[PDB]
Amino acid sequence: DYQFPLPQKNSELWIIQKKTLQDLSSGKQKLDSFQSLESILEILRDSKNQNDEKYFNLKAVFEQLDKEEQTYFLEQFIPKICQLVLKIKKKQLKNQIPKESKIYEAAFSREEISYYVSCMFLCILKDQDRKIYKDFRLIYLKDLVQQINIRRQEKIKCFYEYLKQALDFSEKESKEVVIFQRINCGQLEDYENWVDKLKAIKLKNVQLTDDKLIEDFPGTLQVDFANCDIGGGILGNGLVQEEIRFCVCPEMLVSLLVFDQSMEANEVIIMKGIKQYSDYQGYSNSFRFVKMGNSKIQKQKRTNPQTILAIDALCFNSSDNQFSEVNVSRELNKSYMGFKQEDQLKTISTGKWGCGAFLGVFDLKFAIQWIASSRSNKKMIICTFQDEQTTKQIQQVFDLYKQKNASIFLKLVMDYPNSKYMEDYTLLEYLIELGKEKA
Ligand SMILES: O=C(O)CCN1C(=O)/C(=C2/C(=O)N(Cc3c(Cl)cccc3Cl)c3ccc(Cl)cc32)SC1=S
Repeated sequence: DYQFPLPQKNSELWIIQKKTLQDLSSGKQKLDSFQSLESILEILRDSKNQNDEKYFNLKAVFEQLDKEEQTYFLEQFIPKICQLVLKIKKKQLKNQIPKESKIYEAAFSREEISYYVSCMFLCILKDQDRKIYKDFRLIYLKDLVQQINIRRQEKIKCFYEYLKQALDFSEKESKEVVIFQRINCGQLEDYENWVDKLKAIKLKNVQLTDDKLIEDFPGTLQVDFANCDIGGGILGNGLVQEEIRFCVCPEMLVSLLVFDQSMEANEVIIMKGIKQYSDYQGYSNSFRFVKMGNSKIQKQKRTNPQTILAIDALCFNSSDNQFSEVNVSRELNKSYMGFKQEDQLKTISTGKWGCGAFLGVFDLKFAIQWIASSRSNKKMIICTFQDEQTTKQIQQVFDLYKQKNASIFLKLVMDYPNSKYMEDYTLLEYLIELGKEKA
């Protein structure tokens, strides 16, 4: 049972750190410049050396602030977050791999979570014996590629926005519980086993949306298209679906602190009580932090906690056969083991799961999720992210196969690769051709 070392674990260094924290917390030490901050950090990281690039991205965010907020940042914000670190009572966090069919759950107060994100902000979360860190140091660090520095800078804005809001927490809000769950789901079923089990199952409802994002659907089981290492490149260069979600909902960062080990094929992660703190536009290189507004919808995102299912798709290469009975049954397991969780959340909010850098064919990832949600006895919302052609296709397929038998459906899908249509039909087109052929 692995335990992630909090700063106090190293009492030697903790002496120095603590000294410096209350030093700033009190107003004893006052920061006049960003240069001052940098030496603060170098101390807290216990680092001999020091060049300017180490904090190039942090600096860049700092300098985009107005003179008033730069003042605020150095005189008020940093000291206040040092105080949050000082409120920490734990010296390590537990990373347990649940036994078969059991759950490792870890719960925190909303404020406690802010204490830990503060540690990440001040680059003091590391396991020296493993030479593993879990804070913002790479993000702060200058990269050779400007786009990458922008992504880092943008992530920094999100975490800062979040931190500012964590300081203004009402007594009530700071006590609310956030919950992380590593869930072992037991025996993996194989292809034949699946085909059998689905004979009893009918395809359930699916809704398409061109222009909405997953988090626009509060009160659903919201999917994070996760890496097997939860968080993916959140602490580095990553800025696609999973990392973006961590960016706008930074409480998720703590999952990094308890779920060190890769998810196993029969594992899923659930995060409850997660609120959204930033808005954004774009994706990857175009991703930009956008301060959250005042509208009805914005107030809700900020104040209404959501529940999130993190499941990791297979990472394919270009030669892999995604339609193999082994690969399919694997994705059926993962999604269904995930979707069947939180049975009071009867709608799954999902989308192009594993179809980006993971090279998944979306037509098939759709079919698998539909089968999984159906078996789960849940409705599904699919976000196609402005893919007009796919939207049209999936709609048609839904109209042809809703309420139809899921086992017949699966077999239909599994024959595509062999079928005649394999050459100049996509999977969805092939399904349409066979759905229209019935007349
Ligand atoms: O498995 C994955 O990490 C990626 C799944 N995937 C997306 O999430 C895609 C997005 C996308 O094209 N876009 C751009 C986009 C936006 Cl911002 C708004 C409306 C439509 C689109 Cl396409 C995304 C924007 C936000 C989020 Cl969270 C995801 C996407 S494309 C794709 S494949």
